[PDB]
Amino acid sequence: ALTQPASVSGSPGQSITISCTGTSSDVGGYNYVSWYQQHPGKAPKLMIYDVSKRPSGVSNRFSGSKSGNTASLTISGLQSEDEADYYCNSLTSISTWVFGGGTKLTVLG
Amino acid sequence: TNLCPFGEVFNATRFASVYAWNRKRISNCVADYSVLYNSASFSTFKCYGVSPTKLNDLCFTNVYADSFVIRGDEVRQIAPGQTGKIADYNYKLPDDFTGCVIAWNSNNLDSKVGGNYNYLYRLFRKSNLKPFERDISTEIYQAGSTPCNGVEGFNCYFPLQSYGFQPTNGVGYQPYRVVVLSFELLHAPATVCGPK
Amino acid sequence: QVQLVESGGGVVQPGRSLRLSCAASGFTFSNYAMYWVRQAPGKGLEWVAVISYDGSNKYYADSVKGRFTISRDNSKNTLYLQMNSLRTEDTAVYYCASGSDYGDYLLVYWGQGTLVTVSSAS
DNA sequence: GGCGGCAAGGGAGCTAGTGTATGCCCCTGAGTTGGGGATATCGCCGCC
DNA sequence: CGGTGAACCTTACGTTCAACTGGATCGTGTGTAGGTGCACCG
Ligand SMILES: *[C@@H]1O[C@H](CO)[C@@H](O)[C@H](O)[C@H]1NC(C)=O
Repeated sequence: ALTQPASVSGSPGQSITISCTGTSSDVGGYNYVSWYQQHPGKAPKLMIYDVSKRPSGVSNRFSGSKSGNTASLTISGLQSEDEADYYCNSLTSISTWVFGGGTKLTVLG
Repeated sequence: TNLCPFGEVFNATRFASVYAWNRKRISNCVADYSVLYNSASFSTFKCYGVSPTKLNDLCFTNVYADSFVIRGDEVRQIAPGQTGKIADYNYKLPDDFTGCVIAWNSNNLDSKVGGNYNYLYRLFRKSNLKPFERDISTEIYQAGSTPCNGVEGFNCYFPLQSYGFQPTNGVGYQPYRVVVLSFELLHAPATVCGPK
Repeated sequence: QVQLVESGGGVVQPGRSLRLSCAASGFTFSNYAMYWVRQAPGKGLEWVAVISYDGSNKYYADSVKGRFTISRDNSKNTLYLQMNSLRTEDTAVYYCASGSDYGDYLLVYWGQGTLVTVSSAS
């Protein structure tokens, strides 16, 4: 599987970064990562399409990036309503769709 | 005077297989290539027989837009005087080509999981292809000196082979949508030029 | 909009069969590859199975290899997952993802998904 | 108040609507979408 | 739901005088799964 921080915290307004890493096969060789946001008790829905892109209708603040073997999400001016789980996906060789794991975002309320 | 229907070609839902490349006539419009950009990351836009910088200051009797799909390592074969499976069996361009080609990656949109069998290319043919010729017959192509009376099997293969597009293919093995505009001009009124 | 509804299934005894059906509408079902993705209660996601756009090729996660069977029928526009030889650890909520236009290697629509509980109790 | 030095006289970047140099895709090609090098006019400030 | 058996160009490269000599090794470098399944005790 992939490795992600257990939890990430941040006050509203600033920039928050969430990074996930895997071997070369998962993301280091294939630039097919794509991150999903799952709210509590809700169906996960795509947030970052492809390595760095966004499906129509999602917030412009989210921005994905790739640094060599790692893939990161950057959130600008995150609000309280952005509190939810975030998973980083990746297409590896011979199919085998690995998943990020778990990453929770909280606001200092 | 109206904009050329470049959307109907570039935005088309599905492109025909290379062995059955489409051909749409475009005329009585203005070619505004400015809007053509910002539509996927184009991989090739190279023109022969006409300087692109002055493309907006000249027009022709008509233009033919032929669309198809091919793998990246194959796109280099779409050019005059080239050789290769596509160049000799599927799509052949004359040495005096008056027009030019456009190619853009379509991996995200045209590479199904497990193999996209909707696209076929002719892998076997008795003889090369004349310029701008279409072949769609699926007769069994015998290779040896043993006639097979049109039955697939040993030494008698099906001429067409399906492209096995997959997301995990190579960087250049992914599908590439290609649109070739052949500018044809004769002693007839001009049809398709953009702003002066 | 695009809808995807899971038939679901109540608590079942370990090692018993179970058929889950995802019915889709609002888009060309027969042109994209569906996925089944499980989520254990309180845990992260985990890809389970995927089926090609015509059913020719099916891929399973190693954890469920040789036990599950994913199929689909485009006549009535439905997708099926047959579960055999269940295990207690297998309880989870199942999502029927689509992989819509501009991406087939990725999961997009993520219908509501049902719940399946595998416990030996009444 | 005039002189000499200044991310500057030649380095690097690309993204089409369009300006003067952190710009111009200028000029087109390995086809994987991009290569190096073209006229500097320059303009504005610390110092003794 | 597995053991055989015979295949079918099998599908996915890493390339150009060619073809299968008619072997799974065979010129230059291939390689394999399902099943078509019909009793089992179930
Ligand atoms: C093709 O579709 C894209 C995205 O849907 C759109 O932005 C573009 O304008 C279309 N093509 C043309 C030539 O307008």
